[PDB]
Amino acid sequence: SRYSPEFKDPLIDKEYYRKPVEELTEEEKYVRELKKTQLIKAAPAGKTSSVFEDPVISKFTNMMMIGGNKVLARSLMIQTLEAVKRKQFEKYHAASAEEQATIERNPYTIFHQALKNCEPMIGLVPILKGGRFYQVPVPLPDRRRRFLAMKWMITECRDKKHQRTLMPEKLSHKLLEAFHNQGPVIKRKHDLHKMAEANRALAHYRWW
Amino acid sequence: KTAFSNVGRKISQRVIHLFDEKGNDLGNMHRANVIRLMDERDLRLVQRNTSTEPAEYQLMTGLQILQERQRLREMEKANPKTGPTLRKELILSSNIGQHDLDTKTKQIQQWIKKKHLVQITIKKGKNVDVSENEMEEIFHQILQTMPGIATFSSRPQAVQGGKALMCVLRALSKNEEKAYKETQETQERDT
Amino acid sequence: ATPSLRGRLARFGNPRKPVLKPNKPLILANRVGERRREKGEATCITEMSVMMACWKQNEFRDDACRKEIQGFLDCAARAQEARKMRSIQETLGESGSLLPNKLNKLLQRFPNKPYLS
RNA sequence: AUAUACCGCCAUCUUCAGCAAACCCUGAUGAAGGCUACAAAGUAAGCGCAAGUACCCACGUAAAGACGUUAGGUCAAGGUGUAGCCC
RNA sequence: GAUUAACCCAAGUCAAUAGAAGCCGGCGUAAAGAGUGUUUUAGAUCACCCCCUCCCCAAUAAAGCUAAAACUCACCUGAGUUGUAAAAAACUCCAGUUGACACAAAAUAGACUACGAAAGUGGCUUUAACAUAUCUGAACACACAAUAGCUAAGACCCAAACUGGGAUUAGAUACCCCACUAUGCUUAGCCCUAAACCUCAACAGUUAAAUCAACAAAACUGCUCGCCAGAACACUACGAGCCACAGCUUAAAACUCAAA
Ligand SMILES: [K+]
Ligand SMILES: [K+]
Ligand SMILES: [K+]
Ligand SMILES: [K+]
Ligand SMILES: [K+]
Ligand SMILES: [K+]
Ligand SMILES: [K+]
Ligand SMILES: [Mg+2]
Ligand SMILES: [Mg+2]
Ligand SMILES: [Mg+2]
Ligand SMILES: [Mg+2]
Ligand SMILES: [Mg+2]
Ligand SMILES: [Mg+2]
Ligand SMILES: [Mg+2]
Ligand SMILES: [Mg+2]
Ligand SMILES: [Mg+2]
Ligand SMILES: [Mg+2]
Ligand SMILES: [Mg+2]
Ligand SMILES: [Mg+2]
Ligand SMILES: [Mg+2]
Ligand SMILES: [Mg+2]
Ligand SMILES: [Mg+2]
Ligand SMILES: [Mg+2]
Ligand SMILES: [Mg+2]
Ligand SMILES: [Mg+2]
Ligand SMILES: [Mg+2]
Ligand SMILES: [Mg+2]
Ligand SMILES: [Mg+2]
Ligand SMILES: [Mg+2]
Ligand SMILES: [Mg+2]
Ligand SMILES: [Mg+2]
Repeated sequence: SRYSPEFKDPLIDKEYYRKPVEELTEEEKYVRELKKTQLIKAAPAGKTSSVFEDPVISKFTNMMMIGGNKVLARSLMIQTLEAVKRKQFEKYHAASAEEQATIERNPYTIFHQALKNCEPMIGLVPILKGGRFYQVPVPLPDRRRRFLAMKWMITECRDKKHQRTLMPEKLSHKLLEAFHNQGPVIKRKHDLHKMAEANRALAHYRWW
Repeated sequence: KTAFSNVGRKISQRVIHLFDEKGNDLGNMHRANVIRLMDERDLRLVQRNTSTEPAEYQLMTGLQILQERQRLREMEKANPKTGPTLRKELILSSNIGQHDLDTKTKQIQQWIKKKHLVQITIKKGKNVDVSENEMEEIFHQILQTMPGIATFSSRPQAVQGGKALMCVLRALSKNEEKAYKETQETQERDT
Repeated sequence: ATPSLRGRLARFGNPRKPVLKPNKPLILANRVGERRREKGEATCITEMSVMMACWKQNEFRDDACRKEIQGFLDCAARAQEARKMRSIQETLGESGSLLPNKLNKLLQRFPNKPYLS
């Protein structure tokens, strides 16, 4: 890195700065007087102080980016969010006053809930015991569960099974499926859970 | 191996074709329902047939499971099935000494009496120049010691890029064995 | 009290047969052994087997097993932090009687003298 | 012809940190070995690392990288020892 | 090899052969303390003087006994039990609980360090019982001597060569799993071997001088017996002895090497 170890990462949060002094603790007061003496890295060209900034969608966009083509990756993301919203506005107007209350029309709420419904709670990692590697049901850290949900969704949409369907239509359809606990990405989660359950007897092989 | 034992409370498949202790067909049902039936009737679940696409399981008592297992072992003890043919491999050299070829020839004979398949490979000896016709003569030498006991299951065929030969030997079938005895007797009558 | 060593080794003057046959001289070294890491074992299996039990009974539907699923995640979170807590205390020596490095510097000052000076 | 005679210029460990003159001491003056900082026989020039310099910073990247290891590569860069050819 | 020069001896030179100098040194690991103890004829001065570990702890022989764990049988329950890195084979008059029940083996104590010549000896009881009022001493004898093995008659839980089966492997006459026998036990006779090694002989004495090749378990003195003398051939050949007949004890030489 061209930043010396002395450079600290920037904290981009307006609220963190407008917070009154009285509310601050003696520890939080020390951190603030310390940062005035520290070197701060330049803000990356991705995240800003915008109120419409979503780190999850920004991350999902980077996992869809091919060869540094962020403009295209961003275009696909915003096209997917519009396709989700239009599909819900169509389901909303065609529904009865009672069903309308249960219909979500926010694509950000659908996007987040769709991914949370695909996160695998348990994982399988190879473990060496007695000179033999064994697949073993193991807990997954929170970072890993979020990554797998994204990677599985993107992988499913890139599958060749879809013929001539554009990504914003594929991804929009898969998100709404997972939003309702359906589709092939949820099945992939159930498979990993079934494989973890059938290897329950092999749990002891883990040493942590 | 597949054993005739209680499958347990955990059934691998979601949809299960079930039968009654008396053989009555209960149809297809979810594994959760089967677990309720096992507790309701206090019976254990066994797997009768697995090849069928809808998994076939049967409810049975502990005594019944034993009686079935007793039947099966008598069927085998009385009518034992032949085991799968075990393949024994030998890798020889063209310049193999004659004492070591007799040792391995005696070993091949014991494999043929046990009705095994003997895959014999012959490679070119170290720092030796040999032709495929000379390497193929060793096979005949090995099979000449077993006149009416062994024959070629697969005939000598170049392999490994033509560097080595390879044949498969087997024990003569009962029909082929009676034929050898017949032909041998005819020669005796002629002589 | 340390077991006796009188008449235990094969030596000139000792009539009896040897009691002990040490492969190494019974002389104190100037160092102690290094702290031997304890064999690792799987943890949180109890909570892991309750979550997988509910899945088995509810067709692997997470909606019915929310309470057990959260319990398994809490156990791993607590155990994950336990990895950091133990490691910190293990290096600090909070639980150890003394650290082999600390205990060996002390023996360096009082080395065993099996020879005459 | 000989890289198994070599110079020259290099690969490689090296994405290493060691090498070592001259002394001193231990082992009964054997091959050998030489540290403990609340210190117990080592002192060590030099070389390398490092430091400096180049590029956009003190960062990073370059460059640098000893002694040796593989008779490693190259007699066909050029030069050259030895042997050989000269209608 | 020839050649040049030099070197040694010299009417000689020096190729082969033979001879001439053959023991006061050793024995933890280099060859060597012979598996163990005990005589005679003798040897030693360690015997009179002059003195301090008698008894008990796991010596030995005999007879009797049994706490834990097995096996077997029975009743009641279960459908499986066994096997593990993982399988297969094996059993299914099987497994679990309870009760009854050895001619097998002897947790803990034992962190003790004893007994016995050594080999060996560690459940309980009882009987008998553990040589020598100098020392050394029998390979010419006598009596012993782990384990394995032989002969005969018995017992039989468990283990287990061999053998059979399963697996592995290029092969697997193995290592891994299962079954089972000789054998391990008793009685009566044999056999007489171990890395029978604590590889350190017995008795008496010393801790100063040179402490002392190395390592190991510090270095020595007196005295005695036993043993050793390059490697390999060779725990072999032959002879002899032996209840040993594919055995044991004693034990060479030729050829070979410049090391071991
Ligand atoms: K060179
Ligand atoms: K050149
Ligand atoms: K040249
Ligand atoms: K006992
Ligand atoms: K004990
Ligand atoms: K002996
Ligand atoms: K020994
Ligand atoms: Mg194979
Ligand atoms: Mg040792
Ligand atoms: Mg070279
Ligand atoms: Mg570079
Ligand atoms: Mg540098
Ligand atoms: Mg070369
Ligand atoms: Mg090369
Ligand atoms: Mg010796
Ligand atoms: Mg002795
Ligand atoms: Mg004697
Ligand atoms: Mg005597
Ligand atoms: Mg004996
Ligand atoms: Mg016997
Ligand atoms: Mg047995
Ligand atoms: Mg028996
Ligand atoms: Mg007994
Ligand atoms: Mg012994
Ligand atoms: Mg001896
Ligand atoms: Mg003696
Ligand atoms: Mg003495
Ligand atoms: Mg000799
Ligand atoms: Mg012998
Ligand atoms: Mg003999
Ligand atoms: Mg003889």
